Amino acid sequence: SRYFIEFEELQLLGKGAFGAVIKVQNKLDGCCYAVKRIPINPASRQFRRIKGEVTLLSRLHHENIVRYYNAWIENVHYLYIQMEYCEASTLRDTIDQGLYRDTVRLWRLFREILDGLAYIHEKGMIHRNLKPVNIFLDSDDHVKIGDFAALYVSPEYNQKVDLFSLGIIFFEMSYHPMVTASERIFVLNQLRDPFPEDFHAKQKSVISWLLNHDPAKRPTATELLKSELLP
Ligand SMILES: Cn1c(Nc2ccc(C(F)(F)F)cc2)nc2cc(Oc3cc(NC(=O)C4CC4)ncn3)ccc21
Repeated sequence: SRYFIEFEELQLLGKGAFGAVIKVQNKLDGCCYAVKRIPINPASRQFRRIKGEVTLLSRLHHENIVRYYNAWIENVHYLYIQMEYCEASTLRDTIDQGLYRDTVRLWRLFREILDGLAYIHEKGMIHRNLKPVNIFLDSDDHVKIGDFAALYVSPEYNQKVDLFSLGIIFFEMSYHPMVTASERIFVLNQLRDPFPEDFHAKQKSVISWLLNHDPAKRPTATELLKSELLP
């Protein structure tokens, strides 16, 4: 319907149970967007659940959160969510391209993830799914948090599970690309406990704080910005 008429599909960005995310181009305004396509039944319990994401995103306005544009339902079957398309890399790709050498950049991008966490936490939300493929960089190199592997998830509920994820993400941002999985799995599992040898005093302090098993002993996003471990 509307989607096949008004847009041209460009690239599949992601595929799962959640449905699909497709990079599209609006034929009229000529811009690129990131559109989430979710299968749906009208007037259902699961419908009212997923529409919740739409009413959430339509009220987020932060420079470090993926902009919302529109949401609609087509033939019964499908819910489409139209969001800004961030042109540059995923944080994932940015990290693997040697982000770790670029410390002034690395601390800006961290502080930008934190500003995005604090905003959505102040609005009552929990992300639940923060990880490097769900963080985006725009054409000015600014962080934008989105959402469409067990190693980003808190052992344990509450908002501080996002700050555990962030601790894993920030370690990866601060360290060299781990090209093999078995290296990733080893180094990351040894941040969960009661750190690799080629490790950065202030980086280390921040991560240890965020990787506390007990969420009560982790900081809030606003706590950490106000902490003097950043500059
Ligand atoms: C509907 N929807 C959501 N939901 C959502 C939920 C919660 C929050 C929270 F922060 F508040 F929790 C934020 C957003 N996230 C989406 C991300 C989407 O994909 C992209 C892709 C790109 N670019 C690239 O992939 C190029 C190739 C590297 N840029 C922006 N968005 C598409 C739809 C999304």
